[PDB]
Amino acid sequence: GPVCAEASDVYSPCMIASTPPAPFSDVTAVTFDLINGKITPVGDDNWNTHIYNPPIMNVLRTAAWKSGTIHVQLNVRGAGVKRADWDGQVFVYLRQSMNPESYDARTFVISQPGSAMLNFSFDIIGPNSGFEFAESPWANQTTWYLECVATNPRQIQQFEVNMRFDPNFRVAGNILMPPFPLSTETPPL
Amino acid sequence: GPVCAEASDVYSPCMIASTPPAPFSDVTAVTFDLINGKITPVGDDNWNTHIYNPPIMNVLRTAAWKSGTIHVQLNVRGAGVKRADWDGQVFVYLRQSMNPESYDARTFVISQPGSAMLNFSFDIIGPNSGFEFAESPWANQTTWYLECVATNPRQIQQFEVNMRFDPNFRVAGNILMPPFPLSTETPPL
Amino acid sequence: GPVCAEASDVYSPCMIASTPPAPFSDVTAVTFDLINGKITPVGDDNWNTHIYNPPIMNVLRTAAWKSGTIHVQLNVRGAGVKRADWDGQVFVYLRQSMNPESYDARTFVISQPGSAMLNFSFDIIGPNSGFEFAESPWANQTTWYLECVATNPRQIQQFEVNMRFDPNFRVAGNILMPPFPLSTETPPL
Amino acid sequence: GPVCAEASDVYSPCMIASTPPAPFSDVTAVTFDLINGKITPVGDDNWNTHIYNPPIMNVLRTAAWKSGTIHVQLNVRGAGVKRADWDGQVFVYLRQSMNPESYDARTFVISQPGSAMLNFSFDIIGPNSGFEFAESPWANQTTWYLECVATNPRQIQQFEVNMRFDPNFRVAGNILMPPFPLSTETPPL
Amino acid sequence: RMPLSIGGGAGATQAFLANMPNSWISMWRYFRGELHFEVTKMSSPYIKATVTFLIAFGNLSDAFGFYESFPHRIVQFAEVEEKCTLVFSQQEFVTAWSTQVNPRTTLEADGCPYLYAIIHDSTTGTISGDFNLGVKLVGIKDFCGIGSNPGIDGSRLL
Amino acid sequence: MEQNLFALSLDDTSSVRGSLLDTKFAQTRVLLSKAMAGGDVLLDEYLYDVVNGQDFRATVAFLRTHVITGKIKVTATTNISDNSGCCLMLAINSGVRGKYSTDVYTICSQDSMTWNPGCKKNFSFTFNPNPCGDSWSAEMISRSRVRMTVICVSGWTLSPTTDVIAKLDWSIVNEKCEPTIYHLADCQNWLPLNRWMGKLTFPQGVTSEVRRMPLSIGGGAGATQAFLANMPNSWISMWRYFRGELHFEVTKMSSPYIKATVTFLIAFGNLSDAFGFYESFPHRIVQFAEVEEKCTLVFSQQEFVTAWSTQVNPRTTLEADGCPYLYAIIHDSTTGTISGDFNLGVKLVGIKDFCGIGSNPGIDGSRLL
Amino acid sequence: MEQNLFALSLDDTSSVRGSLLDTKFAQTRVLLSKAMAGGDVLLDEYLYDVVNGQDFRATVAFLRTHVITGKIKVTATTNISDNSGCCLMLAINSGVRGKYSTDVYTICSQDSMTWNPGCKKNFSFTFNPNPCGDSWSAEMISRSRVRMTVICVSGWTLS
Repeated sequence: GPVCAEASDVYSPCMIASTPPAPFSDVTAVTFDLINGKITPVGDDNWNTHIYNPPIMNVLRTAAWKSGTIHVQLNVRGAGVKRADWDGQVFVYLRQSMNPESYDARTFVISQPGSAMLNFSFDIIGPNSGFEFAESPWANQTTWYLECVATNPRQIQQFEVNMRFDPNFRVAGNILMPPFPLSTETPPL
Repeated sequence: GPVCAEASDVYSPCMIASTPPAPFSDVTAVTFDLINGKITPVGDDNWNTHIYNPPIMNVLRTAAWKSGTIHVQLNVRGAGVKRADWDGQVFVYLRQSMNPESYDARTFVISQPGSAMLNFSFDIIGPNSGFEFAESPWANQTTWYLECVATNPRQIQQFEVNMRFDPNFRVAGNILMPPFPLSTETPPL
Repeated sequence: GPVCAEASDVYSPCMIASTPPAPFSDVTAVTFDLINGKITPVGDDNWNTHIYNPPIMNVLRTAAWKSGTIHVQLNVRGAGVKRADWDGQVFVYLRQSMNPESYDARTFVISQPGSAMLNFSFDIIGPNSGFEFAESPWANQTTWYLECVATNPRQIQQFEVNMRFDPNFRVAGNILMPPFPLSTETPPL
Repeated sequence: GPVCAEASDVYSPCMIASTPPAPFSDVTAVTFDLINGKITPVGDDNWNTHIYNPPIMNVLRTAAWKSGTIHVQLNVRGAGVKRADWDGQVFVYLRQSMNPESYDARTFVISQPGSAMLNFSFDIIGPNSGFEFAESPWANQTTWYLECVATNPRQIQQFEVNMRFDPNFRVAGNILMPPFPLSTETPPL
Repeated sequence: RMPLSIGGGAGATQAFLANMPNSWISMWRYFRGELHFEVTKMSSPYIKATVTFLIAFGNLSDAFGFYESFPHRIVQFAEVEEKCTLVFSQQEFVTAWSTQVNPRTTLEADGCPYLYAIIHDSTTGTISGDFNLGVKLVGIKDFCGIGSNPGIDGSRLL
Repeated sequence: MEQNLFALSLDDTSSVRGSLLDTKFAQTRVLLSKAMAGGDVLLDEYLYDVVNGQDFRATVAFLRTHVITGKIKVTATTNISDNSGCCLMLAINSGVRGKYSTDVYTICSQDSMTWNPGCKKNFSFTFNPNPCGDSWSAEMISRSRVRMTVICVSGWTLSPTTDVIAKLDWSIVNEKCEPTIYHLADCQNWLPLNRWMGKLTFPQGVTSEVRRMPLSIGGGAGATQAFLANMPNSWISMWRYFRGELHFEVTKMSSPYIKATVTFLIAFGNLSDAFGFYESFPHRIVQFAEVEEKCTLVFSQQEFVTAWSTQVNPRTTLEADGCPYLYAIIHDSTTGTISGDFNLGVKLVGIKDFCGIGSNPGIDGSRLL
Repeated sequence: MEQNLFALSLDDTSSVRGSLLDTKFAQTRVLLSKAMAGGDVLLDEYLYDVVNGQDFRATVAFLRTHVITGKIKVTATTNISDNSGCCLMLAINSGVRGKYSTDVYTICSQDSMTWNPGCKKNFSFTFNPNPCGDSWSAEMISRSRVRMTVICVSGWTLS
């Protein structure tokens, strides 16, 4: 149960966004990139990919050849919707492209309140010389993403992404680079 | 409690189905195969064994002699049925045939919301030369399955199956093979 | 929280029973045997000790001299009594006789829904030559049982017992034996 | 989440009491001794320190010089107060005297239903020759206790105390001893 | 005929019987090893018979063309001689069969080889008699047990 | 007379060293025809079902002796005359599922061989039904219902004399049966799986050919929007792309009256067959014979010492085609002096240290090969 | 595959050292009665005529292997209980003439043995049809029509 105790290590993230209008329509889900570059989903987004420029992270965004452990996670934000005046599921499905073909790599639980996380890892690796990249034309590829649900928007305001630059990280990258200015932090407690 | 943190490894699944009509009747439960071949339950199914053709998995479906660790799991999908306008139990009972005789190998908890998983393992093994198979006439057999409940259908839309091809997997198989075409993925976020 | 993941090992049980009529009266609790022989509680039972004849288990039932690890457990069954139209506690109290004298060995939590388990162990051991038995007249004894609550019957249909024949099991037994026929399985999904 | 599985070891307790009348007044909390001797709180008690005479425990009660691991715990009892017709917090605060001066050693979570435990340890130790005791006049002392809440009595009937005589227990004691008769067990399932 | 299935104990009119030669002596599924029995002439020095003992296939009904067709061992009783044992290993069956069964296990779908015997000689008495033959398991030649059986029963009429 | 011969020289066990004929006990004419639908099964029987009652040298032991432990060997005396060669394969795999499949990318791959309906005198293939190790009792494939075969792919484009159905002879041999398995820890010396992928319907005249094709590997193969997992393909993946010196086995299932010379290697499957001088990539090749025909391969890491994908998605491309493979180019001016058309085999027994890793969460789209 | 295995391990000759059971191929119940006329034939069959089609350890060689050269040996497991003993003899001689004879002073004497219907366990008699020497092909007694037997003289006076 709750013997929450001795938690640990260091953690960086990425951006931050939210389950939408009111105005607004029928159950969707945010399907954005799990690492770099084109970082947004499809269709009726208007979730505002409030892109942050993290350390180890744009490093992700700017890491072509990419070898090294990560401990991705999620957590959610909602409102003053009584635990009973509630129901806020989700089920992760991260994969390497996502489509009416494909088959998502992984999945993951929840179904309760706002601040409901998740935290794990994807043994990164690669092909040429054991490291890989964003459907890079040599033999072919796929890449990291995740399907962060949305089966009720007047249930969950925000979605939280986070990434762990581990020791097993034999990196590389310096990809050919466009905008990396900032959008850091608006603090409205 | 929730010190959800450092989760890990790699994971493949199988198919995916759901707790049924409205129209519909009195409490049942899906009793399908836990590995290969005939993969559906009995009676008023119409749950649609939306069969997927997974990697390590049809490999399961097509693994006659079968030695090697798996970390089967489950998780469920429901709806906008307030945590209070809820009650969604289940209790696993996987075994090797299932019947008004038999005695199911194992069981497993739950009772709450939609996305409620489970994840573990069945030390696979076997007879002849330490490996086994689907009630294969040599001395006799039984095989893997699981009893994935259904004590309230207007409580739980879907059921989720997943399988882990481990290291302790001294496989074999190439069973005599009929249809392995596809039914991959319809993505309706 | 729910990082339910990599669960494991093998598991056998015993019998299976339930918290009673409607008709029915005021809060009681099932107090049956934790291993062998006389396996039922006292007073207004009519819970129906639906006795099963398990492998490692009647082996329990028929294990006089008894040395070897077990990982007993419990889990419960209820109904379509909304998580809010709910309250289903229990608190384990297994000991070696139970009475208006005695003092129960152990206890254990819960208080929520139907399928709510528990799983652990009792370092079996013994006197004469380090092994023991059912108040067997040599110096004196006591034996295993458990107090599986019942502080609300229109809250919990069934009670689940299970037992683990471990490696540290230096057994013996072949006790002087009456009925061991069967009552296996009625499967009403 | 609930992968309750393989739990273990052996466990003894102490006494047992409850959050009070109806008749009764405004939010209090039971502040009794965490080991021996004067074992009751202050003010409007009438909780009835239903003192039990445990093994390793009066041994506590009668252990002057005191060296050796313990794994104290708590758990609570309530009623047929629907999970929604509920709210039953508590937060442990065990220390060595407790007062409008002092500062309690430790604390601990909860806030939900009746049977809600806790289980841990206090590295016992001591001064003279590394072992200690109940504000025993040599240099000075303090001693073990715990603040077992009560911020709503028509929420929680009982309070549960338990103690673990570990291996690291270099004991002593035979304190100068008054009443150690019994008050064992009334069994009203 | 008769098998060599092993498990738990034994029947009685839809009633059974766990014992010490049968249940911890399982847990695992099928059993795998050179165990051997002990037959005896609890019958006659005035009535004889010679009955093989071994491992063929309990899916062949007693009327085979030449039943003495499986890797032999056998009777040829005496007024004096009588107690006999056995010995059947892995040069022989060095492959699994089930220390278990379910009341609905079959022959015309019968897995594995066991001791399901065949006479030989023309049975006698010179009187009014009827023969017999023992069976027992003290100690094997390295037994492979593993796996488990989540459960059934159906205490095979032996 | 009297004797406790109940042991003597009677308890008959014998794993039998009968001369491969004192071992012989089979008698079934291997089917052979002309008016034929490409892949032409000349049967698919059983092991024990096969027949019940066959008077031969090793006799009672089929169901007597108990166990033996060599390879159930075969040699089927065939031939015809001289004009054209052809392909054939015998099916042997595992048990069955339901109304299954019947091909050379199917029935065989468990353990297999490859032969021509007119090559000198005969083919060999020593069947040991148990992969798990060796030794064997009557059941293991019986009550584990496997069925075997014999059939072309290619064929003697020149359809001949009649329907010569030869003889299918086996029993066993005293060979050191090799217990086949495939190491999860992917990167490895040698490789087991087999992989079916030969033949190439080649016209007469000299249509300026180069019938490319990849070298993608994964799972099994198609059929009209339908596919086929096998043992040379799926545990033989899991990981993503594959990385190692595997090599194929081509053959002249075509002509000693029609020839052709076709390179075999690793260039770039993003170059359509009409290149300026296609013979422009690190070579290896054909130059067939009346006699010569079966050929293999060999393509490593001095060569591609960098990853390509044991997988694909029905929407993978060429004008965005990653990696090098064997997509062939003739050389010589194709012939027949008649009415013919060439061909060319392909296969994967064992690599030179194969690097597998990573995984593929999933797709399929069983590449039309 | 290819091989001039037309010799290899194929030309099957083998004068066979099958274990006397890897050699065994017979299955015929030796007759035995009470209401009986002194000399009681419990049969007189043949060598090759004997039967055609008998599933046993040595199998194809009956008419395959070519030649061997040991003695066609027998052991018939019998007995009864304890009360009285008796005489029996198996017939084996040469070919035949016409409607011949059937006795212990007849059918046997070519090569023979002598046994009791209840002595301890069994009798032995290793038949080698050729007196002239040894070795043997399928014919020599076939196309030389000899027939064999089994019968008392004495008997267990106690029926």
